[PDB]
Amino acid sequence: QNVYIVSTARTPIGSFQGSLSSKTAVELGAVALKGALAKVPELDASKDFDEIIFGNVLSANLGQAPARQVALAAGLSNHIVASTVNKVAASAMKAIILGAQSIKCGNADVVVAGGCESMTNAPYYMPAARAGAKFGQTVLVDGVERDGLNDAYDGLAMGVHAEKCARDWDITREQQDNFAIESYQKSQKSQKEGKFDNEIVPVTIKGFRGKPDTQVTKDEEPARLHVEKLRSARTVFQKENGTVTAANASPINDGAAAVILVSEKVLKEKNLKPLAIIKGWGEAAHQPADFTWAPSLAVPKALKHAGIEDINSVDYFEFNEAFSVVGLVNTKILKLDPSKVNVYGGAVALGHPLGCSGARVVVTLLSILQQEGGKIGVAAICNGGGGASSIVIEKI
Amino acid sequence: QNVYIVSTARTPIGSFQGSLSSKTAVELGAVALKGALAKVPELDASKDFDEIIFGNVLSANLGQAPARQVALAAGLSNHIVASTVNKVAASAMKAIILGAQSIKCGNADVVVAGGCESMTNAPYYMPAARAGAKFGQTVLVDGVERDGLNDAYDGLAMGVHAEKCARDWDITREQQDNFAIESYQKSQKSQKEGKFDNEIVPVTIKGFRGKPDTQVTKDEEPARLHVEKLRSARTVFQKENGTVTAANASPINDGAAAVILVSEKVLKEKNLKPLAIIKGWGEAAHQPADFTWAPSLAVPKALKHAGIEDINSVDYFEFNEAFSVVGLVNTKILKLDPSKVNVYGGAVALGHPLGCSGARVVVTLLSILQQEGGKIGVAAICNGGGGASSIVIEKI
Amino acid sequence: QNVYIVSTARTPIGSFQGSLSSKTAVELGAVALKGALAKVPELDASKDFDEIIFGNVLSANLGQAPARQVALAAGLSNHIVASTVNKVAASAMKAIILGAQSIKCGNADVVVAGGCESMTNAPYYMPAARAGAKFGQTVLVDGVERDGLNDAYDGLAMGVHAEKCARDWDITREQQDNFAIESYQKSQKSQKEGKFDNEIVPVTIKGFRGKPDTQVTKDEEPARLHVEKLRSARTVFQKENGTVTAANASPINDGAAAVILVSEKVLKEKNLKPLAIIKGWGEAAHQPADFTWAPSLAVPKALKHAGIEDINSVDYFEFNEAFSVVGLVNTKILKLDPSKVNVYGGAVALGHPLGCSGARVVVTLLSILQQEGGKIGVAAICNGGGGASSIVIEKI
Amino acid sequence: QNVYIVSTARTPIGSFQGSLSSKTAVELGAVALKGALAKVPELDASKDFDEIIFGNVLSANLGQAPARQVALAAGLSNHIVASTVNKVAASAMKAIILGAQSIKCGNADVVVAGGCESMTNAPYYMPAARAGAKFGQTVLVDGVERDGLNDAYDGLAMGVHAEKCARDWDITREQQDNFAIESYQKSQKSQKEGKFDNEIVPVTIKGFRGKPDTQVTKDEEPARLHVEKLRSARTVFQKENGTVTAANASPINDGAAAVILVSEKVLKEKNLKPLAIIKGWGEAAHQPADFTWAPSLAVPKALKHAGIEDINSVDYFEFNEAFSVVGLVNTKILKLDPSKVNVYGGAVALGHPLGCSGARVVVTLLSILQQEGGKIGVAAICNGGGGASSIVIEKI
Repeated sequence: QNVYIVSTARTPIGSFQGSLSSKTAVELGAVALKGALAKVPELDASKDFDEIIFGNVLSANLGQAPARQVALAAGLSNHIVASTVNKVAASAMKAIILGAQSIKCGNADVVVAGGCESMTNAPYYMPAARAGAKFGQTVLVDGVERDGLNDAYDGLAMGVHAEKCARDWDITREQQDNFAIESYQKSQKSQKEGKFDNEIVPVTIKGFRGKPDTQVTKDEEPARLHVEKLRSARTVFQKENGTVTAANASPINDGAAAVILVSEKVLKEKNLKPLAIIKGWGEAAHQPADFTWAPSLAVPKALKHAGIEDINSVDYFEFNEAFSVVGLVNTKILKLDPSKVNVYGGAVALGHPLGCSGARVVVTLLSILQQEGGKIGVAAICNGGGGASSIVIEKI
Repeated sequence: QNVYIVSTARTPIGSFQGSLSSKTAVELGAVALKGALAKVPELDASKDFDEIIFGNVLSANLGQAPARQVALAAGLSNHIVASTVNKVAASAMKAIILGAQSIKCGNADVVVAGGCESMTNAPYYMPAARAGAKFGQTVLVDGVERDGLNDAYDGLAMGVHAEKCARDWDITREQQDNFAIESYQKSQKSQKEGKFDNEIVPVTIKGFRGKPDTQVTKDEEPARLHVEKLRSARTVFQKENGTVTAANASPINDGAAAVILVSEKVLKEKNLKPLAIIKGWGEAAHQPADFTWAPSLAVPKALKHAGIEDINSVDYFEFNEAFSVVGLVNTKILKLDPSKVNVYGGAVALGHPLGCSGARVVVTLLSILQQEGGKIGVAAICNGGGGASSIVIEKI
Repeated sequence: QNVYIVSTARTPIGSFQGSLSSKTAVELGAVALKGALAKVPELDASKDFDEIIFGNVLSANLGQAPARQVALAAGLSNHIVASTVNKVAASAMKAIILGAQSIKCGNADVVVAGGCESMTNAPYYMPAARAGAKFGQTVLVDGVERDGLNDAYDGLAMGVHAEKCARDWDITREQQDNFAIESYQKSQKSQKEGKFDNEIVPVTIKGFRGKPDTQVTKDEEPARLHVEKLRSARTVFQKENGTVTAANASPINDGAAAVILVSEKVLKEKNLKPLAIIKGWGEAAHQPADFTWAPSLAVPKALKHAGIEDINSVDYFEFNEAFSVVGLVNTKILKLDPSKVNVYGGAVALGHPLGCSGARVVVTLLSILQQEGGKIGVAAICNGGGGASSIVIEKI
Repeated sequence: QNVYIVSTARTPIGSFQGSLSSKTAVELGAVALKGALAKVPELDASKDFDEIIFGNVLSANLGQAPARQVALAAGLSNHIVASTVNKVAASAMKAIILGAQSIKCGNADVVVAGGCESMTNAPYYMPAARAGAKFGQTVLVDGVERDGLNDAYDGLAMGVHAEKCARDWDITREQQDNFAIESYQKSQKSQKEGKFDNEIVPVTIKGFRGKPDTQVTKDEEPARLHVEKLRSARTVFQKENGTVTAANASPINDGAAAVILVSEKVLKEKNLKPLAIIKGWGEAAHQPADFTWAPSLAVPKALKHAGIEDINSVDYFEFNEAFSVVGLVNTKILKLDPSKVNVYGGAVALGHPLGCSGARVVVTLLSILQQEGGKIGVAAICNGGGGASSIVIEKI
């Protein structure tokens, strides 16, 4: 059975310890979901939503069942079936895939998919607290690092594996900086031309002691571009002869995104306007250290599953820019036209809230197909552990 | 398409700070999965396993992508597609459901489902660590409590909501103690008669400083039964006129379980012997505080989805005994014969590792159908947030 | 027999998390001591210094032997006998007393006394860390509160006991506010007129990432006076019919002070200029909750020890203003002329680094005797636990 | 002028996380002090006690003013002048010295001196807690190490500097082990023969959950001697060609000791029996790394102050055995008869509660003079930072 997207929304993406600091991951998820629900008042929040599957990586200190909290906070009925999924950066795309599968199987007719992350408010852990440290120093671990940014097998940061990708595929410092700059320039242009306006819903920030309430309305990172400081930035993952910098890597970020999926049956009954159809998807994996070019494996699977014979049939691509090297390497391997890829800018400039980005790219991709006259789009996102997820959608 | 179970295995269930203390959640998951894989050497670990979906509630300090770690640790090929799912106590049953859906959709032919939990090794969190405490005392939160055992909406322990269930449905202290005692007695009898032998795989514990290696071979909790101490135990969630005790509630535990799912295509090609077919499933939810009797909502949905018209057609039931009141209340609402329910004992006596139990009940249910001459079995498990999942299987 | 002050110095007093936040208590002690040493080059740092006794309350994470570290960091020869003393707020005054005793007994001829405190860099403690928290929430204790500001017997803040003083002795909110305003205005005059110029030595703050170093030269708190906000400030220790506020209580602060004492023999042999003679001292205590007016017991003991028959003979008094009510109550009980008391301002306006203040008031008192033409001075300081220390000096 | 010891007492010395783990440093201090008080009922606890000076190294989480708390918990009148002193291991000996000085100056007539330490209940610190860790891993510091056992200047354990002593002074592994064995065997004889019976007062341990209270009556460490395991013990401070082990170094310990000092006037007026007179004292210091043999500088200073021309006049010596190498090196340098040194055993076998030991050795020394028929005794103790304190007593 066909699976349609009828609504999408996302919060603006906040910087680490930035504009969305006062909000939890669940709260941000609620904002995005309320934004999406408001677009489809045909669907009754009190009755028509069968299931929620929501992405989140850093669940520590969020409380029981983050997807359940998001749904209830958004005003959805408590009869909703809820579950939270973690595929690191792929989490929210996996939520969409799983939601699509549920509709295809006839277990649900209306599914909420998406993801949320507050990397700001992910806590520190004390492993030795329960049993005791006994004697000598002990460590407080940054959860962002342990469960989000470091490889589980060698303990190294994803950025170190980005440096591996640079060596393996011959991608230079200067190539990565150029990609980064363009990502920022495209993101800034898109902001100025209102390209994100339909997809973003603002976050209300409560006023502090006589201060008025404010709205966070735009992504925080794009305005931070400083070309000269970017081009001379220190390499943070490898000191000597490095290529990856804080400027050309994606930042640490807070955000959420929501997508509403329905079956053909509901689309009819409810007189909903379909925005796009999920044509298919593909997921692949290989060596954990090679996660950066895993999307190159996933995309052909997605295309085959979608019944797309020629990759040139695809009008636009979204490759989540976990690093500038990720954007470059997959375009290179697949021999794609760069002008069709991340045309509004990507994660290097927009930000990368891990649990959100898998859906965020789909949301932005749909906006691109809608606003730039595209029919077929592909979204792919790599993930820590050596994997990637990819999805094909077609605008209606 | 039909989805078959071809292999199941579980670790023994360890007590809090007990027999499995030296093992992480991932390590326990690897043990269960290796046990299951060994039973089906027809399936090549290096090639035939398309996807893993694995349950886990307390992911803090486990490292990136717990399901990915479990798969790789078990010797599965790194081309496997992996994701981790959290539906609190329902996590591992949800993993099975999602895996079944993936096979039905044709995205995968061989899926590993299951779950793992180390509640012993779940860490403490320091929410104030990142931004600073500034002045005055601050709190270190027990992750087991915050993300596992406390309701996200009112902050109260699940045991407090168990007391609510007792009031609402008129279930007494004495009724709950009787259920608990029987659960222990049945579990002990089952251990003595070797009823768990086919499903349990042992955990090797490394020797400490000249000590030899040991095996953890049986569930730790059943031997702790002391009827007199149970019947006079203090009520821990409500001091005065209480009903729920540490003895009649499920304990905090460590464990894992794995189930291998295949399509009809693979079953044929590989000449695999099918153990059971997944007939259907059902999930429901309502008020978070009413999670205890949510299985009573889920089971009828499961039966309908399975095409089962008469509930008396079901030979055995597994209702996860998160509390003794949970075992009682759902049997009562559904007007079931208690003699068909949790016949080998349940979580009150066996233990309740949250991320594992959803699959653990399915594994045990299959053993019951196999060993006691049953055809149709139902497994259901409640979860924090107000939900429940249920599954119908049929022995082949 | 006779004990002479030959040199004094103090750092500026920094605000909590303020201008001196980059320095440890030991570093501040070294600054003050180096300042004192530089004023008496007739005393050879490599030969002549027999002993150091140095006050400090919050010694956690300062490393072995704070007084020893201060002496060695200031360039004193490591043959010096070192010890650190804690009498809470009276610590640095007790250090002067003990140093004078050491000289009078003939055990030392040259003694460094004083004290230091960094309340900013006092750490949090985890009491359950060593043995383990086991299960459930555990508390991180703010060392400033546990060991500095809270009574050991009832656990209540010193400010709660300041309210008891206000009630017991009929000292109103308006009286305390008027006292605080006057303390700030005197402090502001002192800064404008350079009254602290001879006693204060600056602290160098290291520039970060290539930026130039800066100098902290004056006390941070006096400029913060806002009369209208002070008079409408919240009563922080008692909600209902309170009198004590953050504005009329002393703040939390960082700083250090040093005083160099010599015997009669050394004064002559080294041709030193005596600044003052320590005429005597007195210490007293009573109920812990009544610490606020313990100085009124200590001062008469000090006068007796100093052979001063009439309290009207004293030209100037320093009563450490732990709270405005402390300044008021001791003036009231001892029937003193307020124009003789804390004439350059006091701790309400200047700051109260616990381990420093007992010598800080002696430093300021001597400046007053020198610059205002006084002969006999009395310094007194209350301390948590129910005590006070007092000293009588005579300018030469 | 003359200062007399009229009473002494000590707690048993408990092992790290051992027999006294349920007590705070303050509680242990109170036990010791109560024991001392009970031996001199001619001194009225409600009237006669002018001052307490009490040693303690690790004051974190003890609450305001440890010495004050000890005096009040022991039932002394709250008019007492209280202060806490830290000279690391020499703390409690410095307290005796300062108390004697206070009496000699005529400021006090009756002084409590001594010290207490609970190294078990010294807490962990979180230095980044107040201001925040921001990003990445942060360390919880063991207070025992940071403020007790590690040098402030190089951060190295005292045991590393003990290896420097062994190398500098040609003191072998075998010599240190033989010394340790002898210390244990002397301690075991002392326990068998009741040599500590008069000085030790027991500690009551509260029974948990209805169980009866128990009594800690003897030092915990002496019974642990295992000669064969000691001689093959690992060198813990230096891996290659090491000499210092956990067995031949002093342990980490909990305990307290109290000594009551009086003036000549009080001795006569209250018809008190003098036990000993404090003949004199000496303190010295040099390079921090050379603290081990600082007692050999302090002792000659003490003898000079005491008017003792010939060191052969001393009947018995207590050199605190921080390490076996400390006992050996000071005996070697001062050319003493080993049969006069630590004749009941020393800290290697008895334990080394840092803040207690400086008075503990004086307590034991007096017992030795009394029970073995000695007249003149010398106690000496080294301390981290490069110093030592020494005292000369004469039995009356």
